[PDB]
Amino acid sequence: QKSVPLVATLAPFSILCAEYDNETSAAFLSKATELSEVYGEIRYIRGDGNCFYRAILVGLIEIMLKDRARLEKFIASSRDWTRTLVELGFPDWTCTDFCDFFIEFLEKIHSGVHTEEAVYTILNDDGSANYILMFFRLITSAFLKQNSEEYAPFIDEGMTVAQYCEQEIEPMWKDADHLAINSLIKAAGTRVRIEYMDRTAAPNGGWHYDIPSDDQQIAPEITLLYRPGHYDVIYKKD
Amino acid sequence: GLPRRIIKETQRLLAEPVPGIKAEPDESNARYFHVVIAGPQDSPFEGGTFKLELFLPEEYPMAAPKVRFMTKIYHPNVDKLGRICLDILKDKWSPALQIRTVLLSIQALLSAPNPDDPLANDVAEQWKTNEAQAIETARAWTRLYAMNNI
Repeated sequence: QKSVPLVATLAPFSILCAEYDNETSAAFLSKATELSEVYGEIRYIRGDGNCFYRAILVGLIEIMLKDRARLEKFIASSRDWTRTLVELGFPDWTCTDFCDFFIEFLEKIHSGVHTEEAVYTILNDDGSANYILMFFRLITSAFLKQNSEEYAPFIDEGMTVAQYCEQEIEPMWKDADHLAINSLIKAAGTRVRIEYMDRTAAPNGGWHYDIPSDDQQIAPEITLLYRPGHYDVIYKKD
Repeated sequence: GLPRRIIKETQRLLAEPVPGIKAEPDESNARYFHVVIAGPQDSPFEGGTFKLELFLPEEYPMAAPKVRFMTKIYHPNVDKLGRICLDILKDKWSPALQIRTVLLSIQALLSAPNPDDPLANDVAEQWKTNEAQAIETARAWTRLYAMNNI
């Protein structure tokens, strides 16, 4: 991971097997072969403690780049999270800075001033990219705090929901656990399918895991691939 | 020039100081703060004035301020280099927090020494097993190092 950008360019799915960290097995080969019948491309996301948040924000921004109507709604909901942070007692001005930065970025996409290329440059600039990522940590924490009664059962014996957020969600470089993953996706109002290279890693014990657990027939709008140390964005063949 | 975030924090710190704490930027390096914390009333550090240095690295607020005690202090969370065992200075820093949060947290530690911090050390072990002796030592160190300084 020495050389790797925060957000890679699109690569053909077949090149996934060229990565040296993959298990050397016919089992891995076979699963990748199966997936290659469905998925045509893969976009690598830097596999650090921010990876899951980053893969989701990339997937979301890609949707917005193709749909201004969705982008308008997402800007409005991001503005409303800004209000909600203040209501839930988040430090006002420090948190508002991150909200304002992310919203200004989205507004510039919406205006048409940013090209696709300009957006991918911003998403690869450590400064800008981490400010944007912080907004997603904040709304994940806000969602948990807002629904604290509902999610308290899932928190380890020792702590409150607020403590869990302060320790496991709000800090940068803290890997998202199962609860954080669910909270982010609900907070962002999206629908994600995670494909697993190894079914043992799946929280639902399935080859894929759809979040949120709906039961409703609605296609996921972001698909990720999980391998040890990696969440990468993957794209269905047309 | 400095990021807007640092300019604003500096302005707010100067307009509204934390009670019992002096914090001012260096005139040559605006990322470098000279800090003095009064030993809290009723603590083993009462009567002392404790000098600290605080620095905001280039990546701030994405990483924590760097902080150390310059005045010697006998405390389960302060090591021989002056480094402070506080999770928010390490992996639990969040960009939502600020210099004021750090200053308040360190001051709070002086009032409530935490020897149960998983990171075991000899001073913490003594605060646990022989609190009487540890407090006596903290009081003696306050007189020795924290009184005719500044």
